[PDB]
Amino acid sequence: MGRRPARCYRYCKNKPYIKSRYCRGVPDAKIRIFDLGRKKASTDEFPLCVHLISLEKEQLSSEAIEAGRISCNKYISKTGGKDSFHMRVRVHPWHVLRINKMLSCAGADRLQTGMRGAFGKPMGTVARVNIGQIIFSIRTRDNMLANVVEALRRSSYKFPGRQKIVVSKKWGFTAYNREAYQKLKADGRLMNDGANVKVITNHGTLAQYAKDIAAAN
Amino acid sequence: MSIFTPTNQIRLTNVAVVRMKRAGKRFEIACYKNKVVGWRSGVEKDLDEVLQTHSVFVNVSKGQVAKKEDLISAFGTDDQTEICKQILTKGEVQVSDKERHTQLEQMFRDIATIVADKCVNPETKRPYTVILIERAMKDIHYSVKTNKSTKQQALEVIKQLKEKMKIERAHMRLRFILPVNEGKKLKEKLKPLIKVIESEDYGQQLEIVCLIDPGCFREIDELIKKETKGKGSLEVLNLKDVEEGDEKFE
RNA sequence: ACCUGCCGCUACCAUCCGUUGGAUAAUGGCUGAACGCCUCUAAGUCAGAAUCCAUUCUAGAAAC
RNA sequence: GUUUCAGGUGGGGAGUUUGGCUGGGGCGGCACAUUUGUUAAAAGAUAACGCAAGUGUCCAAAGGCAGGCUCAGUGAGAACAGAAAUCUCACGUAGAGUAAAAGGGCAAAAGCCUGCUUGAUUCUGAUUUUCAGUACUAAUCGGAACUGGGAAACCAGGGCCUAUCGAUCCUUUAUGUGCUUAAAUCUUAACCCUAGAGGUGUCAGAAAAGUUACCACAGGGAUAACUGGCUUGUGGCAGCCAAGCGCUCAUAGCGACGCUGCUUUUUGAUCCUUCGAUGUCGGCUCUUCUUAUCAUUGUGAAGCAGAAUUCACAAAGUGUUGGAUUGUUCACCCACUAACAAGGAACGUGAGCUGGGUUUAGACCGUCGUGAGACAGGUUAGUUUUACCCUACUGUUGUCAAUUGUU
RNA sequence: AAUCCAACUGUUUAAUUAAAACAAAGCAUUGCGAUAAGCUUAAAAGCUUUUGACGCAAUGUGAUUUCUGCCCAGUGCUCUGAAUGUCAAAGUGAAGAGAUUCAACCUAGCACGGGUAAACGGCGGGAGUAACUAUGACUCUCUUAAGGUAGCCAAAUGCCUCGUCAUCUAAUUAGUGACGCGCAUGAAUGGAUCAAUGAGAUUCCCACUGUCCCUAACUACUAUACAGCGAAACCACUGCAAGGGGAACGGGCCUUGCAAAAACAGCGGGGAAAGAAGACCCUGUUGAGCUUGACUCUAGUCUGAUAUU
RNA sequence: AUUAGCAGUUUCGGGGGCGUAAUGCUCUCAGCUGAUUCUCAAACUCUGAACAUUUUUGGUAAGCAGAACUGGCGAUGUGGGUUGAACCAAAUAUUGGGAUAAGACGUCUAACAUUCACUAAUAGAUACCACAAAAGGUGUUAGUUCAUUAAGACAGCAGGACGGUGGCCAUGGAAGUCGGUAUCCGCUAAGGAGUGUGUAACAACUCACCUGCCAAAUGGACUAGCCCUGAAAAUGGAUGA
Repeated sequence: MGRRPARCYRYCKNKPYIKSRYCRGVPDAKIRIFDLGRKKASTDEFPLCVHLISLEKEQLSSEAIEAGRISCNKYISKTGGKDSFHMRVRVHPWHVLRINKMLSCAGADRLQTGMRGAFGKPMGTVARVNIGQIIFSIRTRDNMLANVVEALRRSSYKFPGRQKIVVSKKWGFTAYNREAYQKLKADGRLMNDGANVKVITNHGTLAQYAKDIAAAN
Repeated sequence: MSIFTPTNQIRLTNVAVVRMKRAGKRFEIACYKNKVVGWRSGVEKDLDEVLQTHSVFVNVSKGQVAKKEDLISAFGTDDQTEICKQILTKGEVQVSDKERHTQLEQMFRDIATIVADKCVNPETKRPYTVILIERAMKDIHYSVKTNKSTKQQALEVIKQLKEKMKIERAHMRLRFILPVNEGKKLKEKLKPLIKVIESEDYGQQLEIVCLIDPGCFREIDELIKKETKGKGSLEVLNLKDVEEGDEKFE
């Protein structure tokens, strides 16, 4: 951060303070943009998924997150075409850090505005995670994987703590593996909504797929 | 100790005071010498980044905090946000050395940039020589004060340039509109006073007499020709001082 | 009091005197594997600082 | 004039005050009485100058009760009329409204609308909330009188609920064919008995301004200033990653955005030790010490042809200056130089120094203050005491009595 | 070589301050014509008065020189002032059996209205505006009346500040000249200058070069012994150090380094050395001295009435 | 609270070729609405938990300040943690023998044997507790993955590593290789319009690619154990020695 070195905002403690109807001086987060690459690209056209995940519960800064994203931004021509690229982070710095400032910076002793009423003005906006919660995600085609992991590698340095990279067996941003996510197309009971999927509704819906047929189109 | 007590005085002075004299009462803010300056000429950072203390005193040195009531009385506001901002914008700052230097430089530039109109050209032109004006400013030993305005300083410097010596300069083109037969008379009168060119003689029409008059004593000059003439008339001007004509020794 | 002024004490305000062996560091190698090659290295070892320790020098142990 | 009394004047004097909390104290704010929500770790209970807000009021209705009705919002229509007026019908388990803060509660209502009323009336008993099971604030339940509402059940101790307040005395007001005035029983007048209002906001209740650098006392390390202790935001110093700079070229030399560190040579946070006194700052003096090596030596790099630099290592063995200015470190120029590198050591060193500052009494100026007086505002003058003790150290005697022959 | 200050001559803190402080003549104001002024005393009675305005009593300034700009809004001080308000006690009336109660009339003072600034003091903030060319002359407005005039200045007065420019220097946070929208200068709170003077504050140059470069020499208390001469000193215990942990810098504790009687003369590194139940600081429902439009009071005073009268 | 595209649209917002601007076609924007997804809220919830430790508030943090439960120095030391107000063992009348506790068992210092692995480091060695990180390492140990291999490998060395062709560009020139693009085929076991070095540029060499020989294992990528790097501060120096 700017007023601090992120050593006092390394570890999760105190209950969550946020950008609220109680706080208000709360600054704007360092990124409000969380995707990178073809967001038009389909659920189906990209079937490759890697995650970034912490191993320790730690408060990643918004600035840090931004930095991480702009590794994977630049590792894209090196990768090969932004077309074959998605990203989403999946950790938004909702929570805000307090700073009681030390009024003395070149001299002058308080004991009057010392540690009395010494409650932080909110400066710092930050995200909490645990021992496996995701902190970057990349959907892509099965071409780039040694590229994306290297981008992640860069990202790993831009983040506090021991991270980890796991390749999901899913098609990227989906709760189905591949063994499943051909049977949906193959049997033809899938239903598409752009970047997402839906699936037809039998054990999904029943009271509204009782005397219904429009639910098999 | 004994009798020998480490006092070392009240609390360290080490920041810009911003003294605002509102409701006859002094309110002040812990900032920095440069930061305040930056704020007040464009660089709007954060309100508590430019302020090392986001609160208001009455005496920054002695470590005294004002009464909310006083603030209310003076400013008609309680929240320190607004009050602080006000203080920042319209209270007496303490500049650094660097800032002071910058200010000085600015002043210097604007007593050669304002004097670029009445510039010091060599034997022939070579019409601008603004660098040479700047150079000349301290060769005479001049107090380039940042208290006074630029225009005033310009006026001062030209008088000295006379006793440099290289003569005072301030010439433009006054195109005097002169009706009836007294115009001719006026023309005759003012020919030894200043230069006369682009003339015409008319009894049934206006006379466009173009003169080369003093520019830094121009209004006064304008006033004393009409009176001489007798009748009321119009005498147009340029802007203040221009370098269209000769500025070598003139 | 002043000018000289001895012995004496003293002033880079004068003069004379303040060394040389092994051991290493970094580092440069040598042979040389682990790892058919290759590598200052793992075994092994060459050179090598104002360094290290001795030599020289002061004191001289309830030490001989 | 003099008594004798009265009205004003009256810091000329007299006596006395001048809250409390408090990450020293004052400046500050109120966390000093009370409410809601969270702090509060699934009954209660449970703190800070913890966070977000409120309270000293407002209401003949914004109370009581009965009856009727349904709101916010949206849709589709409809002279003027469109984004808005008003008129329909649709949907609308509330997204409205309900004195206000916030949370709750609430639809044949707790809302809106009407109607009638004044249970916002009195006597008495119990409880709760806080709690000492004391007071008060508040609130609850049950009765007796007397009323109100509505057919009637029912509901009606003020506001849907949780806040919207206050002892004794002294007064003042109501209450009663009231009591008592103790040497003529009467008349008042007074006091009482009963219940209210006057208000204390420090809110279970200190009539109440300043200052002392002319000060004093009992105390306090519970409580500041120098020291050390934790800490390391801040200060310095170090990395890690590598987008970019660098003609070319990420890492020769740098290195954005970002992350991890050390450090106790900045200052703050702190108040553990010292107020029955560690002599406060600086400079002279002097040792010793650490390396984060400025020079030196031996080396490795380079964008290293040479000279000249730049970067790295080993390495603290030896060197690391003369001035001008300032109380001064810090600072800021000149001057030489191999280099003029960083620091420590009770911010090394006051029974080693001067005292230049800072810190008393005298004064001056400014500003502030009705003034006494204040001022990390300046200015000027302002006693640096004691070692003869223990040790440590310098040098010196003496001993070496089992360093063995009287030596 | 010149600056700051104070004119001088003089005086002061009975043991840190001799100063720029004080004083001082010179300048100015107020009070006052005796039963006066000012003051002393419970009382009686007094002093200045061995007095009478060319004076006494009370202030301020502070020699000379040259000046003292504006403001009576505030505070004080005064007044043969309008008032016809408030207004005590007494006295008057009314009412009530009385106690008692309620009306007028109403003193000073306050309120009010004028005077006063060499009495305290004050002497702006915003618009334009001498081509805003502008230092702000000038206009307009607002409060609290006036709105810093002449002078003067980073001054002993200026925070920012080592202000800017200039000189003086090899180099100058020092001095001095200039500038001066002056944090927060300024006209008897006295402003400006300056001869003479000053154990006065600052600087610069010549100034006899042991303050220093860098010390040495020599001459005088120490040391020794004699006497009176380990008085006084001393006092938890004592006194070897490295880290550790410890109420968080141990002489004692832990574990390490080590050490061998008795002594001498120097040293100031330690003994958180010694000298004071700390004054700095904060607490006490602890005090004092002084202040003031605190709370309460009081002599003195000004007025009213009874009585003497 | 808040991200993402997707769908139906919009003469009801706007601009392009067509069309009346178009909201119609073909593109993007704006707004609405419908289906999904991201992340989530001390002062929210449809739902729901039996001075020391654990919870927790403020604080950058502190041997800071402040709460909860319980436990501890008060008439509470002893044994242990080198030493110690809080940790353990565990409670203190005066004794003896026994057997344990915590903790140790080279020597200090009462207390030993065995057995297997690991480390080779001025290392490392009794929670609290007197420090260590991110990131590095062809140190050694363990382990997991997939791949290469008898069509004979790895590593090595030996041989070959051609033509259309100077492809097109830029370009006297840059022919695989200043630099750029397309990057295709013939013949072969075998050869990219080419990895570098180099050449003004070609070449030459080297690589990819293929065979000879030797003769059986090999290659990557992570994972975590110890060791190392990071890892500097002040009198000499502390796993207690």
